[PDB]
Amino acid sequence: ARPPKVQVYSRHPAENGKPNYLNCYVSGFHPPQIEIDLLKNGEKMNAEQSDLSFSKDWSFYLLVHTEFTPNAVDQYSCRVKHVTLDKPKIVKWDRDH
Amino acid sequence: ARPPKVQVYSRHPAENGKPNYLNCYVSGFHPPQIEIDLLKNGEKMNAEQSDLSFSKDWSFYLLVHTEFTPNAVDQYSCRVKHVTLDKPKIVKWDRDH
Amino acid sequence: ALLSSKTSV
Amino acid sequence: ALLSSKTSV
Amino acid sequence: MGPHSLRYFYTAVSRPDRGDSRFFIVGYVDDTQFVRFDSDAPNAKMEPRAQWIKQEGPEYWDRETQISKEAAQNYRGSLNNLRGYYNQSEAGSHTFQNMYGCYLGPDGLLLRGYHQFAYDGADYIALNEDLRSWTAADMAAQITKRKWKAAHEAERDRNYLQGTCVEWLQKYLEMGKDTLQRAEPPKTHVTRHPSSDLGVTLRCWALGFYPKEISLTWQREGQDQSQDMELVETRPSGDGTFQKWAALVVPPGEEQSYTCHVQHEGLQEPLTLRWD
Amino acid sequence: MGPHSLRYFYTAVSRPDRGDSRFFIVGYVDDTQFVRFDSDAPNAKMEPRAQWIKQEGPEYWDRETQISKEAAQNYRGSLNNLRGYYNQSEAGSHTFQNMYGCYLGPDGLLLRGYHQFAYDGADYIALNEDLRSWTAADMAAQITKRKWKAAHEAERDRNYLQGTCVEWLQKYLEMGKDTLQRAEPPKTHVTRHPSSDLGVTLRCWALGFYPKEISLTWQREGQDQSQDMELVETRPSGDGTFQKWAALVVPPGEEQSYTCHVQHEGLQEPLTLRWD
Repeated sequence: ARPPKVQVYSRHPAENGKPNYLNCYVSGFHPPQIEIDLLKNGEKMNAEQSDLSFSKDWSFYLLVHTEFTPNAVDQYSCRVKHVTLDKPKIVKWDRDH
Repeated sequence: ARPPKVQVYSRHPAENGKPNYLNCYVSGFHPPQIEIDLLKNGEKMNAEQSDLSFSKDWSFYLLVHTEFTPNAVDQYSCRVKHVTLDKPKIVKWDRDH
Repeated sequence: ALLSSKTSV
Repeated sequence: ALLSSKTSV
Repeated sequence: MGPHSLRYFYTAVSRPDRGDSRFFIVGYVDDTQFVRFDSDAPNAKMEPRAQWIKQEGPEYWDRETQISKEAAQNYRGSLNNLRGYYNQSEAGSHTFQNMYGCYLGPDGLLLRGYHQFAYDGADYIALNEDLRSWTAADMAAQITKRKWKAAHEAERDRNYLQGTCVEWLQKYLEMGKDTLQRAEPPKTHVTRHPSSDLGVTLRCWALGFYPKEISLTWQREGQDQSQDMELVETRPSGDGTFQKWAALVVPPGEEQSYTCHVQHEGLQEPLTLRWD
Repeated sequence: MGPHSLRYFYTAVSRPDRGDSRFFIVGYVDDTQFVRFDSDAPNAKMEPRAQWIKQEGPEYWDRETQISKEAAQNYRGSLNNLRGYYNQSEAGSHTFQNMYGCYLGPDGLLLRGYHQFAYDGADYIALNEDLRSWTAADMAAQITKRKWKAAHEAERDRNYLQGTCVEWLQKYLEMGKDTLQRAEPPKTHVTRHPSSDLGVTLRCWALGFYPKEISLTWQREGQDQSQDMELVETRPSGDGTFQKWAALVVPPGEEQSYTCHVQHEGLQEPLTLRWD
């Protein structure tokens, strides 16, 4: 049983008021069942999720993504829950990472 | 005026009594005039030298090479002389480098 | 083009 | 194929 | 200039509480996904996932969909058997995975062929490289190894790998040459963030690059210190391309003395970058 | 899959004590040399330096040799002028270099074109990227910049770069596709040398690889420390291929916990190696 890694980042360099895409890449987990949500101020965003697939070490990976618009104040995050994690795991978007 | 770097190594992994090739790669120098000799126990070997050429930073490079046979005792080196160096520069072959 | 397997483990 | 230059600096 | 690969990834999942299983297929040419299948979908079909495959006709689509649907079932059977071999619990969910495909030499022949399986994330059985024996990870696989040994299906498998898969790989490459056969060099830049009044972070950015592999090193005056740099795992862009960065803390005012070096198939020449 | 380049390197050297100059040309497709010229050679000709170019006829060879011989002379003139511009000493040897060529997108067009010059190892003048202005590094180059500005030879140059050089690059690629268009993956292994009773050196070796670019990192348990590894500069093999290593000292008995990672165009997939 493997917990999942999570990186949260925008497809392009993040420029206030320009349209972008926000990704949440969740990888290295087992088993395959999992819930990933994107949030804009704690609020579940309507997002796309890629076809379940996996790496050479059998660990699964997934990309959850949606169009967004960063601005000065909007706060975004990715929330993940998996049987390996007692509690939900949250990572914060920040435009420098 | 730039002094030259020198690496001395065999084309293949060095196995006693098998035939190999011994290279001496001399790079990063200016100006272009230079004397490179391969030695087998201080004794100048008959070797080939590649067509003078140079890198993006205008520094020249050259490969001086010859067929050889390492064994337990044979000792080989590359000797280089250039206007930048008061004295001749010698690097020793060793089969682990 | 998919491989076709007729046999289970 | 070589470039041909007819002019010196 | 480089080897190419055709590669599929099967995932089978049992839902005993449900009493049923779910089956996935995804196909890749190199790093590019082109097909998927999901058994929960109401009228389940094998479905395009890149523009270029869509230039294939229904007869392609019927064939693959046919076979994907047989696969769902043999795989569902496998899960049941696996429980039997393992004397597995009635109510516990289990996972079965198969990945296979082709590497292609510029010599027009199969460099390497792989077929491998895992059960609950642990290796179960694999076709060997000569494509004529299996390695069994345990006793339950020995069974399979005897069972497949008799069926002679490594015959079936080497033939597909050395023929059919190699054959379709090449056809896919022609169909999607404008994308599959072009490296896309990364757009790069360097940012600056003050991790400390006296501790400035430089992050070297590489975005938009296909295919996936890349090299990002940081140097000062021809000196390399990746013992120090923070590197992220290569992550996809969302649009078929990838993204990576590598970052380090430098003493304030010493920024100019750091050079980030970037190597990639798409690049004309490796590019070193300084802050500015 | 990758950009390709055609590239020449001119070196002119004056021998005032001799009272004459020597002229060299070498040509490269990507990392592969294919031609050379030397003016000291008695009946000097442009000469094959790879097997595949030899499948070109005498008319090729006459043309290039003709032009190489004109070049010797214009270049000899340049050295004299350079002395005049610089009011250079009568008895002192001087060096003049030109490098130019073509990068080729998989889009069949010139990605980038470069023509550049240096005098005594220092930049003198260069064609810019739009291939329609020069950058002059000093006052003596301004002169040249005015002189070439009038002759309009950036016209001459953009045309060759965007036409002729791109054109021959492609022809060279077909002629030598069995070599120029195949990546050769490195043969790799790990050695062990006791740099200290309690300080063991591991050296990760990569040999036989074309083309030149490569990535060698060392990791322990997904941890990278190039701040520590000794890396050699990529060096040629002698036979058209290259060689590199990267080495580190590890605590004795901890060998298995180190993994050398290797990335290269020729590789099926990146390969990580442990001692054994």
